[PDB]
Amino acid sequence: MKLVRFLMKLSHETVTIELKNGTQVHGTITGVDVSMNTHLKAVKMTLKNREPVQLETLSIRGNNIRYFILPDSLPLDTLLV
Amino acid sequence: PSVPPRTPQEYLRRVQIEAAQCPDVVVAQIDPKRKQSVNISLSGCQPAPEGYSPTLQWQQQQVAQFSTVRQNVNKHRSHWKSQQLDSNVTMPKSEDEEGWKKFCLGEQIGFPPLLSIVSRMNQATVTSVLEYLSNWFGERDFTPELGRWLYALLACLEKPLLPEAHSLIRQLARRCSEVRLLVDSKDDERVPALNLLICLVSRYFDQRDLADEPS
Amino acid sequence: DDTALIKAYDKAVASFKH
Amino acid sequence: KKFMDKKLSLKLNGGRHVQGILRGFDPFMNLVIDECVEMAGQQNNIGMVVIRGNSIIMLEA
Amino acid sequence: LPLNPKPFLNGLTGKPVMVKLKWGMEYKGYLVSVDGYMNMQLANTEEYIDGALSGHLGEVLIRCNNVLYIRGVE
Amino acid sequence: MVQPINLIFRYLQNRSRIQVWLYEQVNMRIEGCIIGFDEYMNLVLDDAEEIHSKTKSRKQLGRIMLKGDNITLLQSV
Amino acid sequence: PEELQKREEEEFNTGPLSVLTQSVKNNTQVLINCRNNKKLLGRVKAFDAHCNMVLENVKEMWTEVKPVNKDRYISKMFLRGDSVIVVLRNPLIAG
Repeated sequence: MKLVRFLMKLSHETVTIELKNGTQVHGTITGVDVSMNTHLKAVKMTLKNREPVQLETLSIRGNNIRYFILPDSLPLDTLLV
Repeated sequence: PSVPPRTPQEYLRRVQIEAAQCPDVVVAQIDPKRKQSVNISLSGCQPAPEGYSPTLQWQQQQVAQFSTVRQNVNKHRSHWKSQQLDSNVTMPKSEDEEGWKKFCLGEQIGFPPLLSIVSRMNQATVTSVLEYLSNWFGERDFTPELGRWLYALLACLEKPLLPEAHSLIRQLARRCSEVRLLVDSKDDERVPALNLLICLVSRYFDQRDLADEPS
Repeated sequence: DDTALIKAYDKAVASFKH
Repeated sequence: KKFMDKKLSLKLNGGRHVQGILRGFDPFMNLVIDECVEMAGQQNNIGMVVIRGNSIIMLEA
Repeated sequence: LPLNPKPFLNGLTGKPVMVKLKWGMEYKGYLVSVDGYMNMQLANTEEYIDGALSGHLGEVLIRCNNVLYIRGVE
Repeated sequence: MVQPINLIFRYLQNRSRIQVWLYEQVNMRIEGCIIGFDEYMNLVLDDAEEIHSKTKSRKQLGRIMLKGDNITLLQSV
Repeated sequence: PEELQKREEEEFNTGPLSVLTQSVKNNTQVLINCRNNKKLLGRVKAFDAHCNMVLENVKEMWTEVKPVNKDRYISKMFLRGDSVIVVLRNPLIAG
């Protein structure tokens, strides 16, 4: 239950998320629940065959995510405790 | 006890008891082996010849500067969007490799990257064009006219980039590093520009495996 | 300032002194 | 969750729909169907079957 | 005489197995190891996509939930 | 009302042959004789076959364990 | 108790998740086959029993068309177990 515990520490961090459909969603995490559902604000979505999309906020189901790209400055060793 | 179970709850109750009987994880020691398929991976960038690697302080200042450029590009996109030029600027079809190369680079002499022209460029196009220019770059010398186009098209790519875009700009930065080896004075015209593009790709666009780390 | 990219290019190529 | 013995035509995941008569259900929403038929193309018989709680996209009488 | 899933699975260790995944690909190898959740570890691994030996992967972990079925092989 | 786990037990007790309709896959079905299961509904299956739709074909696996999470629909044969 | 969670770590140190704790302990790379249909070469920094992972220095690798090799780089990443297919202990990589 320990990795998701780490995920939930990641508020006010900005990230890019690859969705299962390949969409790249860049945004700043306002919150992550226990099943990886994620809420974001200040969002920029890059999609395969079309122009990008800004949005004030957006929430994504944990189960639509492939992975989170995390800021290079994120201190992993700290946050993994 | 020793008569078959007669409901599923009983059956399962019995499996569970039998589950604890078993060791929860098991490890068979084997004895030997073989060969395994290789996974081909692309090279990083070639380090600069000694003396040609720029300082971190230059690189960061360059990045910082590039960001502002991008702030301003997008900040005024719509003004430049509505202007024109002439029969002159026909922007090739988005998929005319050959005519984009002729458009931007010429043998006429080629149109430079005016905001008036690049602000009309949608994301898939900027991507495509960059590519066209990458290709042309593998098979021709780097001119300063090429530099501007690449820098411009880089100033118009919006984040978050799609993966193919990352792959593309990385290919370009590899190519810059390779050409950089051919050079023989610091005075060479290519040097500042090639270092610049490698920087923006490695530090502005997050590919820091490709960055010139001095020393 | 329709050539303002062109200028920033030139300006950064130029920022190089090593 | 009252529908009982009352014929249903089920939509299942991966684009398949199956019609037959309900005779039971699970807390986990899994269920048993009788005298049921797969609808491809033309169709045919399967009988009494178990079906999983997920899998069902749409359920309609 | 009922053979149940965990004990069956423990029986396959040390031996040739064929694991087939939800998505069509399969893997043959020696079932070195297994755990609570039915994750698996295979050695001398071979990958088969659409019948065709597609590669030799060595030692490989297989996440439980991707497995469709496993079976013994000679 | 017969709860679906009972119907599975019935299949276990009669040692019936059954067919499985897969979750991730629609071009193939698995047929075998059930000889054990567990609470997660993973099944040990004897004399098991891959039944590809259309192509009419059948491949022999022998005795396999089939993971529960793969089950869309259970039927008999 | 909650000291029966010391099973977990003993479980992880042998057993199929050893493939990951190798990499956490010795700073080794692994090669993961991913449902996006690409491969991820990187180093496991943390993981749980569903194969959710934190990774470092990831090369995402794939091909596309005659087919060209493509890649991209990802400093740090949180990868959902569900995206994982197989994981290669000690993969073989070469230019």
